[PDB]
Parts: sequence; C-alpha cells; structure tokens
Amino acid sequence: YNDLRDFLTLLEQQGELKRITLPVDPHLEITEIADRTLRAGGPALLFENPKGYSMPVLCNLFGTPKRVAMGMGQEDVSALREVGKLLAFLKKQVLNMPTKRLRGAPCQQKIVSGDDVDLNRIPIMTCWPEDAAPLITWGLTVTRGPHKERQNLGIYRQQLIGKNKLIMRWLSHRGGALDYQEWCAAHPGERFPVSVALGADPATILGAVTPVPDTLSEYAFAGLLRGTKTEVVKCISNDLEVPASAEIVLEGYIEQGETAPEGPYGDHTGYYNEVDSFPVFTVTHITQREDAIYHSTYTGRPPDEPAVLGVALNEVFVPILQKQFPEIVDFYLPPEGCSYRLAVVTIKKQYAGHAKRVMMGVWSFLRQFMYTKFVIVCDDDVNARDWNDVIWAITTRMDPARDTVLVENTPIDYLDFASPVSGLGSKMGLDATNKWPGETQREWGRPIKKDPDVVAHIDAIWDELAIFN
Amino acid sequence: NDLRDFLTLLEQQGELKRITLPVDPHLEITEIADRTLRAGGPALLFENPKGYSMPVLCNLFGTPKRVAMGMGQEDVSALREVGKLLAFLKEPMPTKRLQQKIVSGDDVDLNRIPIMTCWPEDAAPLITWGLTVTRGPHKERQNLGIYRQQLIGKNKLIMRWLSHRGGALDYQEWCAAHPGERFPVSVALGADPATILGAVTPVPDTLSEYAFAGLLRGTKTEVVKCISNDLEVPASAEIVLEGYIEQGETAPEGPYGDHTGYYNEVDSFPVFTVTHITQREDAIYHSTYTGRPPDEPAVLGVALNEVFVPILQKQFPEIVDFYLPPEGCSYRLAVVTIKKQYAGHAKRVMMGVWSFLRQFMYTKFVIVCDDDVNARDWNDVIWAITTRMDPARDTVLVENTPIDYLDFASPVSGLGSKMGLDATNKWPGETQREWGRPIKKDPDVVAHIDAIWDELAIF
Ligand SMILES: Cc1cc2c3c(c1C)C(C)(C)CC=[N+]3c1c([nH]c(=O)[nH]c1=O)N2C[C@H](O)[C@H](O)[C@H](O)COP(=O)(O)O
Ligand SMILES: Cc1cc2c3c(c1C)C(C)(C)CC=[N+]3c1c([nH]c(=O)[nH]c1=O)N2C[C@H](O)[C@H](O)[C@H](O)COP(=O)(O)O
Ligand SMILES: [Mn+2]
Ligand SMILES: [Mn+2]
Ligand code: NA
Ligand code: NA
Repeated sequence: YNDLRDFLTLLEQQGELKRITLPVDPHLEITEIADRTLRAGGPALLFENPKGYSMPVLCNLFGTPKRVAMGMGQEDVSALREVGKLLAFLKKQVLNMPTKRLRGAPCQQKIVSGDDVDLNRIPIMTCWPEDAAPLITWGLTVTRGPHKERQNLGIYRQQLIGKNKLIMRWLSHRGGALDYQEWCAAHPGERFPVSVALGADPATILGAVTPVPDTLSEYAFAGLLRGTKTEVVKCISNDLEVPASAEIVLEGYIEQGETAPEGPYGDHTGYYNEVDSFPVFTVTHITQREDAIYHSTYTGRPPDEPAVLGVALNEVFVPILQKQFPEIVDFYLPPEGCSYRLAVVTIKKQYAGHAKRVMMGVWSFLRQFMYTKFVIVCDDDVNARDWNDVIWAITTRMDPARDTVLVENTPIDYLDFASPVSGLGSKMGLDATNKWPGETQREWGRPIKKDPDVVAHIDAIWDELAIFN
Repeated sequence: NDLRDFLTLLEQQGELKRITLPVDPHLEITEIADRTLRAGGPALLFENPKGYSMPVLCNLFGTPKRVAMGMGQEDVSALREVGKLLAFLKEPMPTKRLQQKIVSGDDVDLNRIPIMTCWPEDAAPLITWGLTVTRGPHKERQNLGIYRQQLIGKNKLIMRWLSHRGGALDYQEWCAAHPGERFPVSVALGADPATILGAVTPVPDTLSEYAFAGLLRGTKTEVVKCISNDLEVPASAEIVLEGYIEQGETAPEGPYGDHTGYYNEVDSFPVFTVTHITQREDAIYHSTYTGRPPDEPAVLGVALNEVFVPILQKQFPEIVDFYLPPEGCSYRLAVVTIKKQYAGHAKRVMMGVWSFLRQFMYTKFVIVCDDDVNARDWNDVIWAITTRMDPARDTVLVENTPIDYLDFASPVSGLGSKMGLDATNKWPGETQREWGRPIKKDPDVVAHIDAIWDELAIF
C-alpha cells in the first residue's frame, strides 16, 4: 500500500522529485520557485529547509500531467478515459467500495490539543504579495451531513486567522457547505464537527478533486483508481475518518454563526477576488507523523497545479463527447484559459459546415462547457495541445470574417467581469477547418507531406550523424 | 400479425374505406388521397385500379392515430414510451426465419404492377413504399430504408438513395471492397406495419431495423430468405422485388415532386435491375406520394417526433415540449417550450436543437418560448414572438452551416444560415425594463361560469 512517501521515492528515482536544501521562505519565495518550475515542465519540489520552520514543504506535486498519471498507478493520462466510460453508466455493485479502518495510524504519532495548538508552527505559504494572510491550499476537508453516512472530501482554501482558527471557504454548492447548512437546520446551535487531512496518498488526493456524485464518497472512487480500498483512521475528537497515511491532520468544529472576512486572495483566474464572509473552523487537535512533511500549492495566473490537474481530469469527458459526436478526435481545454474558458476540438470533417455543428455541441451538450467562450475547431492533422499546430491552422485555413461565429446574450459565469452584464455575454467560435467546395471558390492548398522512406532512413543514421555529441 | 390483419382491424373501426369505382394510378389516386388526408379521413383500398387487377392501398398512415395503431397502441401519447425504449442505447433480438407463392424470371414485367404517377410533371411512375434491404460487406446487419424508385424499363428501377442512407453506404463500400461485382438488393412492398414503421424510425446504423420492429410488436419479426440472394425479407410481404445494382450503371432520375411542394430537378442515381418478382396470390400494392405538406410522410414525421421528445428531455430536462409543424416541410422549423432557469437559457437550447440529434441538424428556424405557450398553436407562438421579442436583440443568425443540398433557397448547395428566435420572457440582464405581468384569470370565476354555462344557453 503506497502512502505518499512511497510515491515520493518513486518520483525521486525517476528524476521527478528535486530536494532544495537552500533556505527558502514560505512567504512568497516558494510560490515564485514553483511557478518557474511548473512553467518549464520541471519536477515536483521538496524544500527541506524552509526559513523559520523545521517541517519540509512539498509542492508542485501534480505540476505535470505525467505525474498525475503516475499518481493513479498508470504510465499515461488516458486511463482517465476509462473512468469516463464508467461514470457514463451510472445515469456496478462492487463500486459500493467502503474504507478499510485501521486502529492506529502514523498520522497520530504526535498529538497536540487545546491551548497547545499553534498553526504558526506549520510552514503555511503566503502565495501572492497582496494576499490577506497565509493560506492552506491542499487540505482534504472531510464532513458528514446529518441525513446520510457518506463522507465528502473537498479541497477548500483556508485562511489563517489565529493560533487555532481557519476560515473555511467553501462555495455554497460544495458537499461540505451543504452538509453544514443541513446540520444547522437539523441541530440548531450545535457545533459542526470537521477534520482536514494534509498529505494523504495520491489516489485519495486525486479522488477528492474528481467530480463524483454527491451521493458517493470520494474515498470509494480513490479505491477504484488504486485497485485496493482506501485505508483510513477514526479521528480522535469525532467520528470522521481520515487517511491513515496523512502527514498532518487538523480536527475541530465550526461554531454556528461564527464567520470572518476572507481574503482578498489571488485565484486561478489570475486576479484577486475581493473580501467576503465565510465560516470559521476552530482547531482543537493537530495530529501528525514523526518527520511530518507539509503538502502545499498555490493558485494564480494559469497555468498552475490546479489547472494541470483540471486538464488531466477533463480526459474523463472526451469519451462522453465522442459517443455523441464520433467525428471528434480530441477535445482540450488549455490550463492557460482558466481551465474552462477556451476549448480546442479536432474532427474528421465529413461535410461543408460541419465545424459549426461541433461548436454548437460544445456549447450545448454538457453543462461543464456551457460557459466556454472560445471554441477553435480544426482537422485531425492538428495536435490540439500544441499552439504551433493550432496557430498554424488558424493562420492558414481561416478568413477571419467568414469563418468566425459570434453569438450574443449567452450564459456566462457571473464572476467573469469581462462580460458586459453579470451572467450574460458572447461567445466566439473559430472555424479553422479546411474549406470544402461551397465554403470557398478557391483551389485549397495541398499540405507538404514527408516521404516516409526518407524519414525512416534518417532515423537509422541519426545516431551515427551525431549532431549533438 | 401481418398487414392484412391490420387492414381488417382498421376496417372494423371505420378507418379503412374500399373504393370500387375505376380509378387511374396515373394522377387520380394521388388527388383522392390528398383530399382524404387533408380532411383526416380513412386509409384507402382501391379495389378497381383502371388497367390493373392488383388493388392499390394508400394513405395507410395518414392520421397519427393510425400510426399509433400500427405500433399496437391505442393512442398517439403512447409513442413517448416507445421513445424511452429508443433512449436505452448506452454501453459498458434476431429475426425468426421461416408467405409469397408466385414467382417470375424473365417474364419480369413491372408494368403489370399499378405503380402510381403522383404529379402531372413527374418523369414516370414511381415506387414509393418499398422497404429496400441491403447488407454491406463489413457487417451482418441488414438495413431497411425507404427510397423512391423510378420506373425506367420492364425490369429496371432507379434507386434514389441519398448518400448518408444505409443502403447507399453499403453499396459504396461494396464497390471498393469487391470491385466490379454486382450488388445484391431486394425490396419488400406491403410488410406488416411494425416492420414498416421500424424501417422509417431512425435507429442506429449499428442495429437492424428488423430488431426494433420486434420490440414494437412484442414478437420477433418473421422473415424468409430471398430466392436469388442471402438477404431476408418479411414473410408477410405482399410483393418482393429481387435483383442487383450493376456497378457504374446509372440513370437520370426525375424530375419528381417532393415533400417540399416543389419538383426536384433531374439527377443521376444507380440502376436496380430486377431479376425476380415474388408475391402473394391476391397481392395488394402498397403506395403513397409526397407533395406539398401535409402528406403521409409528414404525418409519419409528426408521430415520430413524439418518439424523440423523451430523448431530448433526457438531455435537456428544461424542455417541456418540442414540435416540428408539418407546414414547415416537417423538419425545417421547430418550436420548443422550456422552463427557463437563467439569463441566456434560450440560446443554449437553440444550440442543442442544432447539435444534439442528426434529425434536426438541418432545421433552419428555431423558436424558443416559455412553458405558458402551447407550441402547437400559432395563436400562442405568434403571441409570444410579438410580445416578448425585440427582433434585433433576440434573433440569432448563424452562417455557413450545413443545409440540405436540395434546399434551393440557400446561397450555395449544402450550405446556409439558420435563425433562432428567443421569445422567452427577458430576465434582468437581458433587459433593463420592467417586464410585463401577464393577465391570469380568476379560477373561481372560471369554475362558476363552467357551472352555469349550459343554463346560460348561448349557443
Ligand atoms: C485542487 C484544488 C481545488 C480547489 C481549490 C484549490 C485546489 C488545490 C486551492 C485550495 C489551491 C484554491 C482554490 N480551491 C477551491 C476549490 N473549491 C472551492 O469551493 N474553494 C476553493 O478555494 N477547488 C475545487 C474543489 O475542491 C473541487 O471542485 C472539488 O472536487 C469539490 O468537491 P465537491 O464537489 O465534493 O465539493
Ligand atoms: C416514409 C417515406 C420516407 C422516405 C421517402 C418516402 C416515404 C413514403 C417516399 C418514397 C414517398 C419519398 C422519398 N423517400 C425517400 C426517403 N429517403 C431517401 O434517401 N430517399 C427517398 O426517396 N425517405 C426517408 C427514409 O426512407 C427514412 O428516413 C429512413 O429512415 C432512412 O433509412 P436509414 O435510416 O435506414 O438510412
Ligand atoms: Mn464529494
Ligand atoms: Mn437502418
Ligand atoms: Na470532490
Ligand atoms: Na431506417
């Protein structure tokens, strides 16, 4: 059973983990280093010597799509397509796969509680210069509602506001926030138990962020990715279960009515969002391993680690789209487009006008892409994931005014300030397919194809040529 | 069980009328059937066609009731249940092979059949209710389609399948996988109604239309091997034509009047050479026509839309009703009503009509309304259009979209624009005005008037 430490040793053996021994500040400097690293497609990072703390900081764990795949046991990212097909079928009895509860776990080797709780001992990162305060970013928040047994895991960012106080920033449609809201109605004035796990095994972490139904525990999906049940431990101060292999766990409660102004914080759009009120999470216990490692990240101008996660998890929808639109060869939402705002789609074109049907499908078929404001459509000779191919197609196959579709007064994310009116805006589709008779009266260009015999001969003599050494 | 059982059922219910007067298959049957259909009358069996001994059955499905009856059900509302069955097609019923007695060889003469000429400037007599059966070279599946077939000789028909049909794809692959070899084909006339309706229901290309008919019927489709090939045709068929398409052989087809109410201009299609004609002893010739709507095809199309509503609703649960009026040539305009949930919602729905199913890919007008509108009443739809739209703000135009190649109104063959009219009530964001509160009647006043209405005796 691979915990997180086993995963890190695997990565280190493969040149995918780098240890930094230089002093580095969790205030601002780690983010800067991780940002450069991720943008150059480099390794995961373990800062062994964080200025002013003894606990090492792990970040950029999933900064590469390969490492997302490795964290699910696989060679490559496509295994997620099979999960795509599985999730289709539920709308499979032994996907009622519970947790295996241990008695005793490394995450409860060192325990501290009540007045001894000091979150200031943890190297919590401050990501961006005008962020309100240090922020916990890779916590798996565990909750139960009052009406079912199911344990939801979510990643909700948590601002530091005291020795033993965090803000719990869950948006109102999240599992945690619904559970809390129901608890308040069903047990007026009673404290809401909550626990947060930092540094679980990778299948658990990836499972937390997969969009499974609210009906199902995210612990059960991680078991499917792993092939074995998720190993958990009961919390000390409540009946919630956290991953046995966790590096750190926070236990406590939300006092009903207690709230704090949250942020501003920089976020995945690359802007600061403005201040707003959220529940306060009071921390009564902190449990941890001997030698505990603090797992963290940051969100900002894309691409960041969340964006890269989002790209690997979209692979889930390609199969669902392809069932409906078999002409679709690939479907990609680049991280640099805030993960959902631009899509590039490649097709086997079969008739004049085909690109327009495809655009309308992206905008109508699934809800996850309802709010996608740019769609670029290309032929299957284009790698959707390489701007060198996509820009080539755009610049050699479009006449801008003929081949651009604009539609107005369409649904747009209320927080997208770039639209003229909250909730309402336009969308653009770019038809960059080759134009067929009817679409153009010109003689279209024949692309340059290489001689496969020449290519093969050069492969053979390439090492002997020794141009680099 | 077979077609004759269905005709006796219809006759018992006053839905089949026998004509004993002499009536010409050249032009006159079409005229009679057209009046009958437009007044919602019965199916017609012409027992004495001028110059032939074989009776002509037409307007079989000229009423939506009769389409429902032909699927075993009482009512047109039952068609939605058939739609939910058709939905069940996610991921991870064969034929019963056993009649027709008399058979011909080189005494093949299609002139002995009362093939109809529909409209005065049609090129020639035209076979219009043939179930064309084909196999491709790559799978076992037998596709059934309805393709019109011009008479060009004693033993020659033109096979007018458009290129996206199962038959035309099967042929195209056969040529290429077996260069220069004759393509076996068989056409069944007058099969049982479940088989006929199964043929025209758009099931997947993966699936045989024989299997679906079995679900509508409740029992396996009973079939028989053809005499001259390995294709299987319905055992209860009244007439069967067997033969082949000679690769490369084509003929100019038409002009023929079409479901749009205009003539298609002349065009080339494969020739079907007929080597055998099999039939029942008292064979009945099943035929129809297309023209200005409404016609039998249009009525078929209206009943089959009821099948699709559930499929659309599964995808788009905000859709309350979805209707394609016959007067729009059955597919060219759709009216959709929704329970609107957010600003801009109508646009998502328009794009769904235009992208989700292929039957509506070519639909050039879409009108979207709220659920207080009956989609099927132009009084409601025009009301919504004229009280909830600002034309320029609320009209969506999209250019260079796929369009039916025969639609002469588009600027270029195969390519044209589409219009969506958002006639929903406008929510904050979509308008800065105070929207109008509609007049709702007092249900207590309405009830009181229902009670005293007869006593009032106004009529
Ligand atoms: C991976 C990840 C996902 C974040 C996230 C982060 C990361 C690293 C942070 C912590 C770096 C900063 C932005 N985070 C938030 C967030 N959702 C949310 O409501 N508030 C957030 O602050 N998301 C998304 C959210 O956790 C996922 O959508 C979960 O699948 C929600 O699970 P649920 O649907 O069961 O509630
Ligand atoms: C009911 C009906 C449907 C006709 C039709 C007719 C009728 C009476 C005629 C004979 C009166 C006039 C025009 N017909 C043609 C036709 N499709 C086609 O490609 N060529 C045609 O000539 N259609 C539609 C077609 O037969 C159905 O949509 C099938 O579902 C197509 O089969 P497939 O999906 O298996 O390809
Ligand atoms: Mn959950
Ligand atoms: Mn078919
Ligand atoms: Na989740
Ligand atoms: Na068909």
